[PDB]
Amino acid sequence: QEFLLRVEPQNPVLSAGGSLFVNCSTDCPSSEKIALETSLSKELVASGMGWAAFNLSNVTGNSRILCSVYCNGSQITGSSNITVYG
Amino acid sequence: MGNVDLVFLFDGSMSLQPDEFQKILDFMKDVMKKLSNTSYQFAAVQFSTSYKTEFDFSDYVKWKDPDALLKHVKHMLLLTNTFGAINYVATEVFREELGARPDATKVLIIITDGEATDSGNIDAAKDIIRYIIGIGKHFQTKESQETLHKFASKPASEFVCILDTFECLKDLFT
Ligand SMILES: *[C@@H]1O[C@H](CO)[C@@H](O)[C@H](O)[C@H]1NC(C)=O
Ligand SMILES: *[C@@H]1O[C@H](CO)[C@@H](O)[C@H](O)[C@H]1NC(C)=O
Ligand SMILES: [Mg+2]
Repeated sequence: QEFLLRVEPQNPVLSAGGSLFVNCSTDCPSSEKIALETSLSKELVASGMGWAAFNLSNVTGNSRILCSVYCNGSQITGSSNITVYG
Repeated sequence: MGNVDLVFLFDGSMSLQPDEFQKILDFMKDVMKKLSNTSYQFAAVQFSTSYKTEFDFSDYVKWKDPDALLKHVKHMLLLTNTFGAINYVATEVFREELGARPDATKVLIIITDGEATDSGNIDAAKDIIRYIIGIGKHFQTKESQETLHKFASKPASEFVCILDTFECLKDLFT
């Protein structure tokens, strides 16, 4: 019925500007269509039951990401604010 | 040329950078300025997780000023529920109560990077001519191209193009 969509890592603070592995997962039974909303270059690198992992490249600045998935026909979302320092 | 009721359905999702969103706003204003004093009347809807009619056909007839009509727009910065967005336009925007003309040809200009966080179908908009105007780094991805083909009218060569040159829209003037 009501489940949460976890975004790992949560509110990460990194430097430079290389890549980051983000995993969006949920324990919702028979979840449907996990998607990552971001302005950063992304590539789906792995997936399983209830989760999808993406590799975000060219992270030169702070950027907020959102993940979504349908749980019991309803859309739920998770967020993560990426902070970059120089 | 008969009457044309055209709706700009523009992407306000987080996947488009602030500068890209501003380019979308400027693009809609420019296209409307070139179509002023014609058989065209407009409405604009911003879509992300939810949908917002920024101005309707009656607003256009009263103001006839694209800059004024879109000045208030605030970037939603959420998801990209395009399927629901197209359905919202089909049933909630193309309405006589909002200034739509029953006799007019219905046109939809969808400005987006082509990604979609939702699903379903757009059978409700089967009688609406749909153009896709691409912008954003995600537009040229395999995922986006496969997704946008489900929204654009056919053939894709005639209805899909990029925001910078908008070549596919020049037929709207002939
Ligand atoms: C992603 O997270 C889920 C849930 O914790 C886990 O089962 C899965 O192994 C993770 N996948 C990756 C690539 O880390
Ligand atoms: C920062 O990220 C968290 C997710 O953990 C989100 O709830 C919060 O709204 C974000 N802060 C901002 C930018 O409003
Ligand atoms: Mg998006």
